[PDB]
Amino acid sequence: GSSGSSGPVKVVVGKTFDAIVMDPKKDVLIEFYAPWCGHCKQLEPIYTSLGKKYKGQKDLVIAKMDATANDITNDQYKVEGFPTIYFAPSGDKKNPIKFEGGNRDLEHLSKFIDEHATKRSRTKEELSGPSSG
Repeated sequence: GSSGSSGPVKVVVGKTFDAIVMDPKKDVLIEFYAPWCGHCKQLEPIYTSLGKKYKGQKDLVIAKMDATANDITNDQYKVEGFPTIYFAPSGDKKNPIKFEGGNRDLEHLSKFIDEHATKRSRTKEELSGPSSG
């Protein structure tokens, strides 16, 4: 349990990344934002609600980190363009899930979490997409 001082979205660092973002106790959604990017600005608010709202979920904590400052020791997590969201499922983290839909909003983002979520609601994963990556 961690309260939000200046926002609902939990902030993680390199020293608390492999501990939080890589917490096998619960699925943590890490979103690499850039303090020098515009897209992140329009998403700033979009993500805020996405967290404060998902705060009432099961073993789920929508956090974020500044890949620009913190170096992602991992290798599976790559930040080519911001914003960049990654869902780390408690257990199968080794395989990160980048939000790939087209429209980054509070309506689409939620549709990506509920699916890749900890199987909370009645929903399956039937996608005939690529494997590698």
